[PDB]
Amino acid sequence: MILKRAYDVTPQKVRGVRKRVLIGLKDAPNFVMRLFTVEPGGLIDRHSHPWEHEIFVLKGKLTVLKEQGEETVEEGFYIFVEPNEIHGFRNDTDSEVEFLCLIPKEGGE
Amino acid sequence: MILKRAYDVTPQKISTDKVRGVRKRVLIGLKDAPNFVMRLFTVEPGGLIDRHSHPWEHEIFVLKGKLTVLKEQGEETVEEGFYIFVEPNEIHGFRNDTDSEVEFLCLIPKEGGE
Ligand SMILES: [Os+3]
Ligand SMILES: [Os+3]
Repeated sequence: MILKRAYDVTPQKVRGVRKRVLIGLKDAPNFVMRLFTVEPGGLIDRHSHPWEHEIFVLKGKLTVLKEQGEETVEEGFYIFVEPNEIHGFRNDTDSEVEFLCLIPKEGGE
Repeated sequence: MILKRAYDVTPQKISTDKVRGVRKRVLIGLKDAPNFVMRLFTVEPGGLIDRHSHPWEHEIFVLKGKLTVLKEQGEETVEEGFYIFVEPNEIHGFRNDTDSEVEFLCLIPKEGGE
């Protein structure tokens, strides 16, 4: 069993974005747990990949970029992104945003 | 795409010979997810998920409070902002020794169900 404070993990199309792989394929067989910290004004550009995302918003107000248009979510929201669905993320606030993001092994890390 | 408040998922009361004082939400389940499932557990004060094992892993992130983790031997407490990886077939359990509700995200591969 691994028990650890997330922030202590060294971080690894994006601006103003810290990506931590908390549980990677180093340890886990099937899927990966990442922690993303988006500074004010940070951006993950719209993209699409042939694997899903499962996300939980931990802190702040997150702009979710969609195929057309956008939606704002906040702490305590989850997000499912189907494989190949267009998605991006932006921090349109004065405050840090943080979310958990999990992908299956085919997405690598 | 699904974008929803986790608390809006109706929690199920979990009550077994090994679980007391626990509620569970399936946030992202097999209806949508091809590979793994996102659950949110709420442990009431004094609640217990006793030691057990299953042939799939857990990936956990603690959302709120102080979680007592029951290990193969002994116990360790973690808090909000900790993650936990439990290997397949590793003994593990959880207890809430505090006077407020504890919450954690818990993800399992689809072979574990929901
Ligand atoms: Os993506
Ligand atoms: Os378990």
